[PDB]
Amino acid sequence: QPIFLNVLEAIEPGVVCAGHDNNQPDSFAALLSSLNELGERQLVHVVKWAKALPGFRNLHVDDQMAVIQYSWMGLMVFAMGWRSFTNVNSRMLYFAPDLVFNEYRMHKSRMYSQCVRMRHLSQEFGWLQITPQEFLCMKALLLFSIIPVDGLKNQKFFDELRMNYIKELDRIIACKRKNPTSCSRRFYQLTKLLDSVQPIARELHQFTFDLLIKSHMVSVDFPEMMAEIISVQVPKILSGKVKPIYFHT
Amino acid sequence: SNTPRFKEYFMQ
Ligand SMILES: C[C@]12CCC(=O)C[C@@H]1CC[C@@H]1[C@@H]2CC[C@]2(C)[C@@H](O)CC[C@@H]12
Repeated sequence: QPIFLNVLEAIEPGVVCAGHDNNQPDSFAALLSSLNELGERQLVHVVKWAKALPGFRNLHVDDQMAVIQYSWMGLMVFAMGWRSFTNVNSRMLYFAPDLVFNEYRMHKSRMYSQCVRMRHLSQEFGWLQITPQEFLCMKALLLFSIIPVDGLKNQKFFDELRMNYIKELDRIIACKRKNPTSCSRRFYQLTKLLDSVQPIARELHQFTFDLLIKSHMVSVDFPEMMAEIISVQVPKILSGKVKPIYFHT
Repeated sequence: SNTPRFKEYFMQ
């Protein structure tokens, strides 16, 4: 049935502005402070979106908060890549309507290499001809793609939920495909794409952590929730206590 | 909680 997709389309977050003053110079401090503010603003929408996902409330409340705190980077990068693909044909990084990165900003932000990887991800939506439905299901699955090595409060409930979202992705593929071999090829492609998000998120996790530690010395502002989650949960990822769930080796 | 701000917003 279209119920699952009806829900995902219904809860998809709308446009979010960074509040960036485009009249000011493209300095490291200004660009990163605006990216951080955008992060806080998007985090609010990720929370509301997540709480409205089918079966999400079945997870222990502490696990609900944990998975959002571990996966927000990947979720936001994936969504930004989609915005960039649909808006500027992946030509530039469309973080927000008021915060679009060109080559100069990529350099000034001091994360040019990471921006290059994000652009590559954005382009994949075009090369693979990802449909809005495939994008929506893949994004939902990203929320359930990173957990503690020791497990969650109620790991069994999480494993069941994750399995159901993989099932939904399989269904969206089999929707317009009679041949099973073509379905297998598509599923391989989509899982490969999903895996590719993790190394990018990891580089950004490292970058934002190092930035938070020296933020006072570089005049970069971090909103309250961002500073909280980056100092408490991000280090768990960087130290290996929390790891992404990869489909492929 | 180590993330009191996030938790407060989430719990609302
Ligand atoms: C998630 C955000 C903001 C939301 C988005 O569109 C993707 C983008 C990816 C880079 C992140 C940024 C939030 C702030 C961060 C984490 C900076 O501190 C360094 C990397 C930035």
